[PDB]
Amino acid sequence: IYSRLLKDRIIMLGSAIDDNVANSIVSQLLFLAAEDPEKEISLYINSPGGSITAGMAIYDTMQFIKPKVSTICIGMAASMGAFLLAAGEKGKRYALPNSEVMIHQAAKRILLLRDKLNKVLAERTGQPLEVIERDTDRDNFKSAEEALEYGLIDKIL
Amino acid sequence: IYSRLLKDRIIMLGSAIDDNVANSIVSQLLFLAAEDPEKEISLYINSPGGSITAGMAIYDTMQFIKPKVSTICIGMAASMGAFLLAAGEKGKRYALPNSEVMIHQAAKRILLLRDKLNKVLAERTGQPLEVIERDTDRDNFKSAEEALEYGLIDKIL
Amino acid sequence: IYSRLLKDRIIMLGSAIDDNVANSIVSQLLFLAAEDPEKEISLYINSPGGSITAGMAIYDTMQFIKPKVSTICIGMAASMGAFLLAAGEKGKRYALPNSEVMIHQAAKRILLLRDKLNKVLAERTGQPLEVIERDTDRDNFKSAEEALEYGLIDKIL
Amino acid sequence: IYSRLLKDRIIMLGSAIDDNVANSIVSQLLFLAAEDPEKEISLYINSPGGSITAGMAIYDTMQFIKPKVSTICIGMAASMGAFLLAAGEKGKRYALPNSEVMIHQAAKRILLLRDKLNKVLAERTGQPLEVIERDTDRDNFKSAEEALEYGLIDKIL
Amino acid sequence: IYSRLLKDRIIMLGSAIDDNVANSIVSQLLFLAAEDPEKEISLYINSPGGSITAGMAIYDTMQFIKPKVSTICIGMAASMGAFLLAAGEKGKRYALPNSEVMIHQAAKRILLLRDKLNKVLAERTGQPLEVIERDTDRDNFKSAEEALEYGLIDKIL
Amino acid sequence: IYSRLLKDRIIMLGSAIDDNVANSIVSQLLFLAAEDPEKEISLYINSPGGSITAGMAIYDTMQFIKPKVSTICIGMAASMGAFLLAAGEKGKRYALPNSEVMIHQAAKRILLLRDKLNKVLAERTGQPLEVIERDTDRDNFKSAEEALEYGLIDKIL
Amino acid sequence: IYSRLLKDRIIMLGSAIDDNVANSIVSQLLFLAAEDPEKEISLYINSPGGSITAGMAIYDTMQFIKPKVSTICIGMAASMGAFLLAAGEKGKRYALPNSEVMIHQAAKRILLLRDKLNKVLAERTGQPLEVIERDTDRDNFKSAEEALEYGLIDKIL
Amino acid sequence: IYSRLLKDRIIMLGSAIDDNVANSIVSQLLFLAAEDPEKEISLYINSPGGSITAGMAIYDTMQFIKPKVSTICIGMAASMGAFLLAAGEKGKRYALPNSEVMIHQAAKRILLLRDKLNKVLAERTGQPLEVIERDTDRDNFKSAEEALEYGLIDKIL
Amino acid sequence: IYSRLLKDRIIMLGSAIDDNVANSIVSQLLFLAAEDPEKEISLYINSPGGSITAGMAIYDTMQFIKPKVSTICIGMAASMGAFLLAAGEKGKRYALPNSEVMIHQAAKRILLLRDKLNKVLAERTGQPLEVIERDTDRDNFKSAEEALEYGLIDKIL
Amino acid sequence: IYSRLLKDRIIMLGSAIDDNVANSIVSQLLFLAAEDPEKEISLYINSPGGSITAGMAIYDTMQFIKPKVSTICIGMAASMGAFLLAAGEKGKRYALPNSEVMIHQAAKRILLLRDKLNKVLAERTGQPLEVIERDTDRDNFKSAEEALEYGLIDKIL
Amino acid sequence: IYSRLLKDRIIMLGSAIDDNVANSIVSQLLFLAAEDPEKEISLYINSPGGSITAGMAIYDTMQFIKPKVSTICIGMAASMGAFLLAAGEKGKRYALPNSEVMIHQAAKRILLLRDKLNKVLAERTGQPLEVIERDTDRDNFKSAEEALEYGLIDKIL
Amino acid sequence: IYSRLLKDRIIMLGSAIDDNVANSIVSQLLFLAAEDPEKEISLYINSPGGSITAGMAIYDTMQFIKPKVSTICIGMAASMGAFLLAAGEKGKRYALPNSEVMIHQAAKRILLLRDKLNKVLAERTGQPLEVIERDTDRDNFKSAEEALEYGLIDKIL
Amino acid sequence: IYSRLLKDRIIMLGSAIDDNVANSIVSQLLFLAAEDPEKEISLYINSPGGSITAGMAIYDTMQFIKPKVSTICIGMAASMGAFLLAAGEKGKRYALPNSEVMIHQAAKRILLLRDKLNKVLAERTGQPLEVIERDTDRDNFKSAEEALEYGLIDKIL
Repeated sequence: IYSRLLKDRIIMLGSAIDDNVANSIVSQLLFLAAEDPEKEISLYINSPGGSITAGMAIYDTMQFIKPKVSTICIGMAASMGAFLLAAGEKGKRYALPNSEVMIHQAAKRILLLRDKLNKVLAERTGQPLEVIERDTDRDNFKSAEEALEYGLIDKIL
Repeated sequence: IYSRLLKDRIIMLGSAIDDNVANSIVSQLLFLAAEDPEKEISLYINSPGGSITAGMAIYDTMQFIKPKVSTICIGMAASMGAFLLAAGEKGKRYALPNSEVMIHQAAKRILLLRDKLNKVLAERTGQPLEVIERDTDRDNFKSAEEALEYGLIDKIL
Repeated sequence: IYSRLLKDRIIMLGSAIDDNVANSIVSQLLFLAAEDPEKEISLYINSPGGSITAGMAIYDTMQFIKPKVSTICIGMAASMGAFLLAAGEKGKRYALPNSEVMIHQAAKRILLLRDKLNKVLAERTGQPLEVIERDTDRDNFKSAEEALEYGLIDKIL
Repeated sequence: IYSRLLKDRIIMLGSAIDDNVANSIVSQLLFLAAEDPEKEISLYINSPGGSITAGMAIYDTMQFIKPKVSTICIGMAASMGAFLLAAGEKGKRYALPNSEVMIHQAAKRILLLRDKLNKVLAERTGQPLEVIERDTDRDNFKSAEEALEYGLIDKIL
Repeated sequence: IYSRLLKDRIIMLGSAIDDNVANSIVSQLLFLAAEDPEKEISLYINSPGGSITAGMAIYDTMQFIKPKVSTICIGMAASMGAFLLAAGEKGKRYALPNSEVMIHQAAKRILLLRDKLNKVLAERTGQPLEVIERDTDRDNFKSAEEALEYGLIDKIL
Repeated sequence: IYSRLLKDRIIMLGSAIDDNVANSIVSQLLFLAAEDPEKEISLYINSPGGSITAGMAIYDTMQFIKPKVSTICIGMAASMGAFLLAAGEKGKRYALPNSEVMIHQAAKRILLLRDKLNKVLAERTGQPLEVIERDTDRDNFKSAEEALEYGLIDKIL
Repeated sequence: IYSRLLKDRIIMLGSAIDDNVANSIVSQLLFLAAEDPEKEISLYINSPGGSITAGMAIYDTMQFIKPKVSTICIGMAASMGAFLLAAGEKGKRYALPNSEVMIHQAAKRILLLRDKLNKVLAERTGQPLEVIERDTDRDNFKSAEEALEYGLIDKIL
Repeated sequence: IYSRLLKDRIIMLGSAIDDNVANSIVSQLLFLAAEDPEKEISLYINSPGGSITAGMAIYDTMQFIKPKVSTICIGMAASMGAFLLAAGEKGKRYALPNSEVMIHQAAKRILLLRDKLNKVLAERTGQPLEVIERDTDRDNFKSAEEALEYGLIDKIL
Repeated sequence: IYSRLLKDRIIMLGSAIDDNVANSIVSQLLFLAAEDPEKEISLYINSPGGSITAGMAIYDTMQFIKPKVSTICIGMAASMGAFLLAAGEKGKRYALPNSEVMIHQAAKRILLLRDKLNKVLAERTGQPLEVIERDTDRDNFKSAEEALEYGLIDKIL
Repeated sequence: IYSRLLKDRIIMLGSAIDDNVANSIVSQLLFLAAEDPEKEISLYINSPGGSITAGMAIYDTMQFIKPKVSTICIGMAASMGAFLLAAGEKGKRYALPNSEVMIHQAAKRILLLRDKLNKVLAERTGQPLEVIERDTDRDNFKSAEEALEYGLIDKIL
Repeated sequence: IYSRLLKDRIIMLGSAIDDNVANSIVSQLLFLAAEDPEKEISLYINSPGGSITAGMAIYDTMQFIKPKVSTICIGMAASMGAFLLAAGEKGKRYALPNSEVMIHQAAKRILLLRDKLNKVLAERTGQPLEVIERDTDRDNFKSAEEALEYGLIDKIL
Repeated sequence: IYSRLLKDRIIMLGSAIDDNVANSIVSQLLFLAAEDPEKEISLYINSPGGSITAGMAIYDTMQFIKPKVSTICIGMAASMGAFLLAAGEKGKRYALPNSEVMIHQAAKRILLLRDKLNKVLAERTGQPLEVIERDTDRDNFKSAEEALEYGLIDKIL
Repeated sequence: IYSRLLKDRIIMLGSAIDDNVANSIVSQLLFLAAEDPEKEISLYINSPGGSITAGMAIYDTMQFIKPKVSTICIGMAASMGAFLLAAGEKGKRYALPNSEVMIHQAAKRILLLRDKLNKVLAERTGQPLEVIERDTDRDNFKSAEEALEYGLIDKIL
């Protein structure tokens, strides 16, 4: 069934996040580039969470091709999918009016990531780092509407 | 087998309810959505129950799209499928004269939904609200006819 | 070894009775429905028995699909699986001269079906109920001819 | 393999005898029926034995159809395929000169088949029932030629 | 891989000898036989041994049909499996100059075969019973050349 | 996917390194030779590490052919994949601005390879030797930029 | 993969050596053979070792056909692959400049092969048999260049 | 646990009845048989079912021993073992006021035995045998006092 | 510790209630009567759930035996342990100031049993009847404090 | 449990007959060898079956020793151990009034032993020979006094 | 070894906290009650995590018995053990200069209990309340040193 | 039992060949030769077969020591082990009138040792050498009486 | 032997370092702590590796108690554990003239620890900090001899 989806340039991502699946999406993204350079694309999500290493693995590639990328959320969305959520163009990041989002987290390597990560997410919104930190270690489930003020999303339908 | 089913425009849902199967239905709903808009679909059920997180993971979708969705019950319809039953169009919610139907049922959020749920059926059914909580916390298996008076459904053959 | 069955439409029902198969049969019955309004089907049987839920689950379906149904028995005809047997049309029921057919058997519910069940099967012939509760609680293997007198069958080759 | 095996109207029966395989042959025997009613077919055997129930399940079915059935034996055939061997048309039961076909073999009905069964083999040739019960209770491996005097077999090669 | 193997009318017999494989060979031999008789066949072998009940399940078959059969050996030609080597036509049984061959080896009937069996293989060559039991009960590996004096072989490249 | 991407002259290498996968890459590398050998190709990477033996197995193969090979890194690159990274042509190899590498690790046979392996990597980057072995045994996760002055990689976007 | 691969006269041999693969390969030799006895075949190798029973199983075949055979090694090559390495025509046995080999490694029959084997390997190259024998239980891993003195091979690119 | 349990002449029988335990239950009886003919013994029950052949292994054993036996019941007296409830003396067979009890069930011997057993109550309980057969074929449970009117039980508590 | 436990005349019961464990319990009680049937006994709990049929295995023993019993609760008591919490000497049933407690739950038998319980607790508590079912059929956890004013418990600590 | 049995000079044999258990029983037999060869023993049985080779492992053993032996049967006497029923003396072989007993069963020796046994029982029963094989080859169950006519049993109870 | 510990009044608690283990502790605890009022058992810890519902079960017991208790920590103290650490006397709660203690975590009940914990530690620490509730949900491993000033620990070594 | 087996110098060896019986022996040979190397030690057998290299672990051990040894057989003197039958004092090797004893079977070693044993039994029996070569390579059973005439056995019973 | 190992104050530590084993070793130290604070103790090692977090669970304890400790090494002294080599008295650290010793290796805190150890050994050995650091971070397996002068050990044997 996943195949027949792909015939009009749509993807799904809901199970979990490892390295094995990570190789699939990148490959999926790469096939879709070499058939046309400009046919718009979307992305649908319903995630539990994930590791840290692949979060850049996808963001770098998404920032790489000829065409653009849109994003959509569904219900639950974790720390990782959140970063993926605010990754397409600014006014193509829709959601649903029942959805939750959260934010949450071989040594000297990683400390570059948690800082590099915040640099992105605190620059697409304008919100400064002081807002980020105390709201990044904790766990408080925002909603659809209040997230818009936070600067993750443009216009719920 | 299923390849021929979808050429007619029909879905099945009868095993149980997790995130895994929940990930599947959405895609099928999304498949036909891009094939045609003038293709009001049906939906059959034989459910034991389910979780809560996917409950408001479908009604979110079913409300949006250009087509409309009828739905039908068979045998035993549980808490979750019930919320799905009285969820499509006003006058396209049929059932059968042998059909058991009943109605019943991180921490800082789940307590919000079952007030959001009960905020639904009081509108669809017209019924008041406190009548729900004495009926929803209890267990009283109803049937075709006597469940009609609540206003879950609209017709039978 | 199923494709050329459904052309020259025929079904088989041979292993046992659970919810899993219960969802399969209904679909095949639904396959023929939207394929033709007239394709009088048959149904061959070899059962050990089953549960109570799927039993009336099917009999309702057989009547919603007014395109007519024929039924045939083989060897051993079990409990509720055999209740299907007389449930088809009155003059399109048949069996074989080597065959047995045996009849016997979440609380307030089930006590109704064993009344609703006998309510049906005693109306096909005109037998009382108390004649049934002598026969249904007990166990006595009958055969082709001696079971005809109870009034299950209409003819035989 | 079993496809082109079957496109020339031929079957195998080699492993053992359960209900699972029993449900399979009946279907094949029914496959060929609706393709042609006069394409008189054959059947090969290499059996260890089996249960009691399906023995009748096949013999009645052979008798139900219009076309004719030929049978052949190979090596071993215990007292469940042997019944099948002497069940096709009289002038079409062949065998081989290296073959051992010797035969030896809820409650209220099991005793009946062993009488109904002996009714056949004796009525097939004309042997009495004591000679039947004398050598049936026991086991003594007869062969190709000496089997012929019983009346099982007509030809050989 | 099989689809092209059986094309050109060639087979292989490579692992071991049970009842399961025994049904596979006969079926193949029959499948070829249902096409053109004049499609002269061959056969290749490499075996560790086998049982006896299937040893005289094939020579029966190989000897009836109109098409002639050629046989070739590889490596270790062990018991029974070797008995087929001499069982083809007299002027085609080739072999290889590296290949060994060993010819060693209910309780009223199995004893008959070891007499039936020796009678064949001695009549094939004209090598009396003295040579048989002297060499059959024992274990002595023979090569290409020295095997030829027994008359197993007829030629070689 | 694999048939779908490989038709576009692309490869992937994501999991880990054994002998079995080593046999697959060569096979892919050889399938793609004969089909238009003027097609320059690529190779994408995401590696945890691996053994030593295949490391040469690919590098020697890469030179045997007529076509040419470009290479790209993603995120994490291990010791061997790094050797692969500096395997292709000069200004036809790239990386990403969020990635890193790492370079560290039947007796005599192993020992020679550490030299020959080190031999190549020093005669590609205009670097001396003690610069290498000193940084080899240790472990220091470098970046995009500082790698470029280390003569591994260039021409990044 | 192997389908569109195997068209162009190529095989692989990567994992290890048992009896099961031994039968699989000979088939591949035979499929290309009767399909086209003109196709100049080739062969590639990578092995840890093997048994002895299958070494002669192939070399007898490799010569038996009409066409020719070329052989190539990569990296590692074991005792059995080595004998196979010197199986093709004198001027079509190449290798790679990073590769090695080794030459090393019921009763009455197995012993003959160790002597039969050495007789081959000397007459193909010319060296006396004792010097050949003398390093045939001594493990001492050789390279590309120093192998050429033995006459194992004839040319590297 | 039971090192002290057998001391005091006490038993428990709580799980089921198969071949394993039946042999074990025996060994408990006659370890005590040697010690005294006067030291009385008790016996407690809680069964969910029971076999048939093993049932006539114990009532046999329970007679022709020196010591005297008493019995006490609990909960759900399933079948067969129950027969054991009526196995001691007319005034040593107690029960409890929440205890229910039911009574239910080669060919030449099995059909013989469940008739022999009825003749055993041609000695004990509800005299009019023809009415012993009236009940055991039926499925309807009983209570303590509702069962006293037969004579299964003699001193309640 | 467990042999030391029973010598202290103390029990623990904290995992679950099935058929297996229930037989272990009944033994322990009477075993304390084995040494002395005049000795005050304790009984502690911490249960997550409970069965139903096994519940009417224990209540009688607690009333059958000679000695007196006291009961104490911990943490979470499901449906059944509450019945046991109110089962002992009146002024000998205690609890802790954290012990949440709740009370919750063939066809001709089961529906009879859960009327015997409603028939009871009004006698032990001293409360009405249909106010029992008014709360027994729902789910609402009652604390320690609000349980005292009910009547379940009478000396807290 | 069993070390106390052996200190009672008593055995049990109730499961089956294979290689494993027979090695145990001889040792149980032989434990008393080191003890006094006085102090006669007993032997109890309940077998569903039995092998043949192990049967002639025990019969001899009973005669080699000095002690005298008696035997007692229970329920069913499958075969081979059964024979052991008639192994002691003509006047120490008791039974019970429900104990059904039946009789039943390399080439060069397996034939030889079922002949050796038939040579025996006529010495123990006193009956002829060719009536033994006439009756042992069939299958038919005989009760106690049905065997007392023969001599298998000598003092019933 | 643990069987010897209880004699030298000491516990270890080092793996985890689930249902099974908790019942050991209570049992391990109260056995030592009567043996001395001034037992003042030690209690050692090294846990990686902790549950929530089982935690309260211990606190009541620890603050129930007549004996006193002292507690000592080792390294990694997860969420719950911290509560359990402070559970003791004001001056008998020691630690080590190497350790790291952290603080971390039915909706009508589960959410309700962490209220009760936050209600407590301000009594043991003397610190305020709502400063707990903001610093408890975050994650910052505090040392031995900086954890003294709160009041968790009362002496060091 | 198993020490009490060792008690009064007795062994059993009845399953198969394993590497662990010398361990069971050297206590005896050392503790008894310390006590008295002349007492009645014994050894019993019942084997289906054995290996060849393990056999030359024991025959030496039975002669390195001072004490004397006797040997007794049961039935299957399978192979190798048997050698052990004739491996004790020449007048202490008994047997039974029921036993089907038989005798049967790197490279530089294994071909040496089956010759070594052939060099022995002529010393223990008294027969020639090359008659052994022809009588062990074959396979024919010999009884007790047929074996005494050789010299394997010296006092029957 | 293991209780006897604990006797005369001896330990072994030879498999690995994980969570389970660390707790035993602690308890082993603690049982010995109670008997005397002065009876010295030994400690032996042979480790293949070692964790990090578990390592800072022991060094404290070995410094905590009153008794002294002396330590001895064997062969492969891996990472972490070894730290324990130099974790006793200044002059009771022996070794063997055959052994090879190595010294090797949340993010906010783990980075504290592998620096915290580097804080130590300049104190335990006496060598400056940076030297310790670089040597510790490479792989350089030192001997007994050359590892003495670093100061890890001060006597050999």
